[PDB]
Amino acid sequence: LTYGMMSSNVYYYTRMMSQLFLDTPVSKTEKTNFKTLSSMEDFWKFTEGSLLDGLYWKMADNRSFIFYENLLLGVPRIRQLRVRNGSCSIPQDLRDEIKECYDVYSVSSEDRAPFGPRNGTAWIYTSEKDLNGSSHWGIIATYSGAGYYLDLSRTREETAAQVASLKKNVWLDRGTRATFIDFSVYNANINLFCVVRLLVEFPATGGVIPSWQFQPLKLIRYVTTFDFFLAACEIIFCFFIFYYVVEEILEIRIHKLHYFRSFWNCLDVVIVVLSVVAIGINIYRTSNVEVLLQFLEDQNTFPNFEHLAYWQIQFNNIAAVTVFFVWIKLFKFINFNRTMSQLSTTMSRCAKDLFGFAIMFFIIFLAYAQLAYLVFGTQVDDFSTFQECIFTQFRIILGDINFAEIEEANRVLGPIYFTTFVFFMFFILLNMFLAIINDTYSEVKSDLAQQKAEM
Amino acid sequence: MFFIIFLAYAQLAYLVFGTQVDDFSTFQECIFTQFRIILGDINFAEIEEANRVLGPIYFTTFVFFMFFILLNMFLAIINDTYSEVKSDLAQQ
Amino acid sequence: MFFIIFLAYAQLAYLVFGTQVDDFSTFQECIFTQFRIILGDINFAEIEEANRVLGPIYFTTFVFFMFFILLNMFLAIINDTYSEVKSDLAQQ
Amino acid sequence: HVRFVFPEPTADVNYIVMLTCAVCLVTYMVMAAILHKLDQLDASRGRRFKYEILVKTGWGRGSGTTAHVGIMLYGVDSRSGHRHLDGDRAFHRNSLDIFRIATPHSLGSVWKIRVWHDNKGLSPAWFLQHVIVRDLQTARSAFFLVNDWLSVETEANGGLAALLRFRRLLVAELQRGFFDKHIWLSIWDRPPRSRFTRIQRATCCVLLICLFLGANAVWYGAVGDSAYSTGHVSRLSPLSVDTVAVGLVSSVVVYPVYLAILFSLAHGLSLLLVAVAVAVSGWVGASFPPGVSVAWLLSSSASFLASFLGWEPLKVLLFLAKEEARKVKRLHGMLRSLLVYMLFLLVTLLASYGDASCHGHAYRLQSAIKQELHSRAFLAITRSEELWPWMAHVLLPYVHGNQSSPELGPPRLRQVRLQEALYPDPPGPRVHTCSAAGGFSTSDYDVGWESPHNGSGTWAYSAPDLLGAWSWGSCAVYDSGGYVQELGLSLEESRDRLRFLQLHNWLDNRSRAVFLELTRYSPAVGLHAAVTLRLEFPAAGRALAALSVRPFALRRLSAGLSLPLLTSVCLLLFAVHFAVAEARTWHREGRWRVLRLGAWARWLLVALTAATALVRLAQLGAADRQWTRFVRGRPRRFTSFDQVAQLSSAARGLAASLLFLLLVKAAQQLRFVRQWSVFGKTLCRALPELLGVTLGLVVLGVAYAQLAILLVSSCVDSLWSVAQALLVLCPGTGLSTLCPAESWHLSPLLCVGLWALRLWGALRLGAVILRWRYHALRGELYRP
Ligand SMILES: CCCCCCCC/C=C/CCCCCCCC(=O)O[C@H](COC(=O)CCCCCCCCCCCCCCC)COP(=O)(O)OC[C@@H](O)CO
Ligand SMILES: *[C@@H]1O[C@H](CO)[C@@H](O)[C@H](O)[C@H]1NC(C)=O
Ligand SMILES: *[C@@H]1O[C@H](CO)[C@@H](O)[C@H](O)[C@H]1NC(C)=O
Repeated sequence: LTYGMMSSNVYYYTRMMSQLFLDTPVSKTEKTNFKTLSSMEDFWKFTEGSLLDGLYWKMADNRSFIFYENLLLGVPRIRQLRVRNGSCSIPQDLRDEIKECYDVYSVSSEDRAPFGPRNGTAWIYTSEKDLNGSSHWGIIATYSGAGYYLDLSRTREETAAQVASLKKNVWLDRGTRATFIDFSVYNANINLFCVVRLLVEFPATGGVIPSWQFQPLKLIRYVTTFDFFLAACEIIFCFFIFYYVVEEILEIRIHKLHYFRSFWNCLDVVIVVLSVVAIGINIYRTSNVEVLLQFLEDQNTFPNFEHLAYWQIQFNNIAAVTVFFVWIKLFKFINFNRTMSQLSTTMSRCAKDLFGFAIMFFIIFLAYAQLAYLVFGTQVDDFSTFQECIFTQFRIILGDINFAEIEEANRVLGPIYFTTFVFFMFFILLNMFLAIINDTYSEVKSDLAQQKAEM
Repeated sequence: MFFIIFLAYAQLAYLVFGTQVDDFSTFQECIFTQFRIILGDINFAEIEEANRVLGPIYFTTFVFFMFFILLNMFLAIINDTYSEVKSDLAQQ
Repeated sequence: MFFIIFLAYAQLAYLVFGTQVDDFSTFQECIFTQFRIILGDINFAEIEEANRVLGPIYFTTFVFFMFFILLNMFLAIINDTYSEVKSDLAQQ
Repeated sequence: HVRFVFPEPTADVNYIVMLTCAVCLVTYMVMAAILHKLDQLDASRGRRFKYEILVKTGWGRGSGTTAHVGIMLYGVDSRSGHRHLDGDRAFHRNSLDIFRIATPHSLGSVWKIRVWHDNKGLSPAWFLQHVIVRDLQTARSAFFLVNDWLSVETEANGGLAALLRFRRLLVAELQRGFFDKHIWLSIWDRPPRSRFTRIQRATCCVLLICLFLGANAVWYGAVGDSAYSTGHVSRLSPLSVDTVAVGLVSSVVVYPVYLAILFSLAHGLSLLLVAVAVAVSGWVGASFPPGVSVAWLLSSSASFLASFLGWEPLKVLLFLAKEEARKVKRLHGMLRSLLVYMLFLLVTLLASYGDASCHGHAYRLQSAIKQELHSRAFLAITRSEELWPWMAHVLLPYVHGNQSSPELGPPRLRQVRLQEALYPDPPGPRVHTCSAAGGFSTSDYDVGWESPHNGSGTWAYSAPDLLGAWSWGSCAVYDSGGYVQELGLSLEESRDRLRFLQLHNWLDNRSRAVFLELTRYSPAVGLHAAVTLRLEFPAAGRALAALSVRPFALRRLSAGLSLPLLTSVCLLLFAVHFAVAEARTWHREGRWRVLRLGAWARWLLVALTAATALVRLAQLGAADRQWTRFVRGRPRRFTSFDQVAQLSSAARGLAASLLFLLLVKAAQQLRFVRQWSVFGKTLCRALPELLGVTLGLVVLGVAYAQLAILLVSSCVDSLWSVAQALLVLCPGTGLSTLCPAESWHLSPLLCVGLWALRLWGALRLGAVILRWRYHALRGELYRP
């Protein structure tokens, strides 16, 4: 099943799409691309620019084949999320030289009023329910599914005219907070849709933060014989899961009411729970293909495929975790000679001590992480968030770090932090684990050999 | 056991990052990237931006269980065997 | 013993990658490149391109047998010598 | 017309309530373990005062029976209970048992005692003098027997038979149930042979604390449809009628549910109830402005104090023994130390992580300021004539180019002359940082240069300010003095002033420094940012650029009772307490004890706490002074803010260091588990060998660093063959830039030496020691 779902090289599909849209410079004279956007004028140059070049390919109003294989489904859609003027309080002694400040993005401080030349949907607020949208959880914050949206055209000239009209009557002012661009392609050669979403965040403090998402999906599954084979395998997997559930329930109900001091029964229930969640997600997702049917009967409208991509990502994560745990479960059966039994005995005997020391090790690790976050968290770009500090220290263990950046943030306490971290991490904490493991292995082997040879 | 765990991690990384990173685009590529991670010559920016959750988890868990639990077991086995051999030969 | 095994790998690398990679062009380049690999300075791009099979095999086997077995044998000797010296001093 | 209103907040989160609740739950987690240990100590077992005087009276005839006796006697922080003992005689008729047990009856020399036997049948006519005790270790009793006779099993009263009055019956209970029913101060005063389990009491106490917090949070976040419960009359400052009036009401209304569980299933019910209480408190905590969280904390503290002193005091109106006593005393000491440490940790966490929302915004603000000011372009200038074009093309459009985050104050340029015009080295090879430094000029100069006609020069010295200076340049330390140029207010006049300065040789002659720096405000996140741009000029044609953007939050001392003020005063009190304790110990328990570790860590902690509190207070005062100076008038006055940012950074660093020390000490105290005490022991048992190994490693690293820089200095373009491959450089700059020209600072040497020590496996030698030690300690706790 995992080989079937992880199909042949679809890496090149998303690679070509990304390199077409992300790595292309915004203009023949500029050197900036989407990945390195700097300001709002750069965004405007990209919109009427590399985006239009990569979207419409020339070959009554013929359709667009992006690589002469990828078919552009419907039209792309652009959307904007902005806050309102007056959602922001300033000190009364400063209300003489400054008049306008805009709060950070929040559902309570959103703007829901017409602005500019109020003619169409680009200057009128449309609710999330009316847009069939949902949250996104971007980088700065989690954005709603509503805003001011515009549906582009099928040809390049009309889309360029629409973008020029949007730019002339200023559409991205200081009140804007997020911008989304969405579209999809088919690529009929293989059977694999692709959904593209580009997001640009305008934080209150200033700047531009870009992000992208290219996701391949399969919604017409049953086409070839391998598809029927995969369906049969999925049904067999469902039968296996049902059998495991029945066995687990029967073998916990008849006796063994404790059932949890084994670690080979908790793993089974974890695997069962994850697999049942995956089955439920797949069942709920595969039946919601009504958007495809709605689009196929009218191919001049934006197709909504974001929910399917989100659920596909969730299903992929769940399946990966489930297969990892199923592979881990193999340790229960590798006991077939005196050599492999004593290693398992050593691991099981040293697990308690390893956990006991790992508690202290993680406490010290988090002390280092919090100190680094509080000291370097505003200047280094690698300690800006707590989890980023944890990952940075884990990379420091590997030696994948730049010492130049940490010392120039603080001449003192900079070298001290790195020096003490490396010393106390490689000279003390790394050796106690070895001491414990070696002592446990030595005692296990010694007692086993002495009781076996004196019997 | 070490290679069982290694292959489990490689399969997890192939399923998670198999379409975006290009260092996990193939199973053998996943194995080679995992061997290179020990050498500490990876990026971690592309793999963190490919999956904000379950991406860093994989990296941190792999590093912890690879430098703290697995190398020390090899060295403990070697130490114990060497000590036993030396004692046996000295007694001989 | 370690130098014997090191020379075996150096000769294998020279005979395999000695005409495309430019890091194994001469024998001393092979030796220095392997020493640099021990200190974590691998490239792995030219090695992969020059030989898709027997290229990754060399790298993986070298890393495994160098960072898990061979370099873990000096420490066993040092540990046993320390234990014997401490025991002798305590007894005397 | 009150009902209830749903807060319905944004996605923001308030960390004060969450931190307080987490602390209050983890402290109970530790309480449960400690109290369970003490209970199992006193579960089955344990169910000077005694001297060598005649404690038996065998002259009586038929004056005894098989029963038990007891003696109730209280005193100054001393009490007792009952007694039960027997031997072979089984309490025969008129048995004279001159013996005493190791009872906890450590009473004083007071004339208050009540001795009562057990009425084994009818009323006994026994006439025994007393259990006489005169002096054994401390002489806690008096050698006098009253031989008073009471009724059947009646408590015969005496000093060191029909008295039934409130002056004796109820006043006797003023010391009996005084501290047993006072549930707060009763976890270490539980009389034995009772069904309390010492875990129900702690569960009820945490129930009370959690419900106090929840009620106060609900009142401050939901019931606010009367006086906006914010700003109008409920000011953050203590009004004495809004902070305590809510705590007392919350305690009164929460007693009815607390009294419902008193003396099974109560444990789970209390667990789920405190879970829902903390959940609702966290949910309502989001709608909390920063000025009302301090009020909520004060209300909670006042409610706890009132419950501890207001209602519970009136609630009552409705061989092997020495080691056991030492162990229980140690447990009590550990318990009170745990409480004090938990309070200290909560105070430190509030001081450091009080404002965690601004920490994420400050980084983005400073990054945006750097990227919008063309930091790379400014940092790459080397000639003293491109500064004016850079200002013309970058800085001026940034100040008068109306956009987000207004400047809030005009910029300024400050120069030092040095009066010692330097002869520059010919261009080409670099010079070692800077050289040929003299003195700083102070005289005045008119338009152009030195030319006084009538009075003082047009370009006055503008003497340095008392507070706020010392930028700490690349190779010099400056102040806040120097000739200043206002740069103008409007864009048009700024151009004219810049041209006037360029044409009149304002900088070309000496050119020591420029000091371009104004300010910047961001009201969306409420953060200020001090921007400093400096051009340090070692010699003519040699330029060193420095850019520093420091974001901070302007918290003023005049704002009232801010959270930093409360944390600072609490830290000062804690530091005073610790200093007094350590000084008392150092003065009483001997002298000259500084020879060993343990008398240094406490002093370090005291110094760190005092430094944190004083730095925070100084930052508040400096911010208030600067704001008061700036507000009085802003036509063109500069009123820099660099000192406030530096003080804020120092305070944050000190708080982080204190929290680090507290977390390390918390990790240390994990040894109290039976099987987890070995680890730290080995770490403190292998210290000399580790110190010897690290001395050897220091010598080896110094040797390598000497070897590794005497041949990288030979950079040119080809170092060697062996030295190029078998060489280690610490992480960063994988392809070496070589040629350490005037950049072989101390830090890179330590970096490269320490990293080279690891790669070669020199640090793994530590295992060789540690393993052996771990093999010895673990064998000394199995057999013996
Ligand atoms: C010239 C006179 C004195 C010169 C002195 C200069 C020596 C320069 C520093 C040496 C280190 C100190 C002794 C360390 C040896 C004891 C400890 C030890 O060897 O560690 C093991 C092997 O490591 C290693 O690389 C081992 C590298 C070689 C070091 C072993 C000693 C070789 C000595 C052969 C002849 C000596 C007698 C003749 C001298 C007259 C495991 O490591 P680790 O898991 O952490 O892997 C991390 C991975 O990144 C590095 O491979
Ligand atoms: C923004 O709102 C303020 C009042 O808060 C008003 O003075 C200003 O004119 C508004 N800006 C506009 C109209 O763009
Ligand atoms: C949302 O979906 C409905 C179909 O259920 C469709 O009629 C409507 O046009 C969609 N919304 C937009 C903005 O197109």
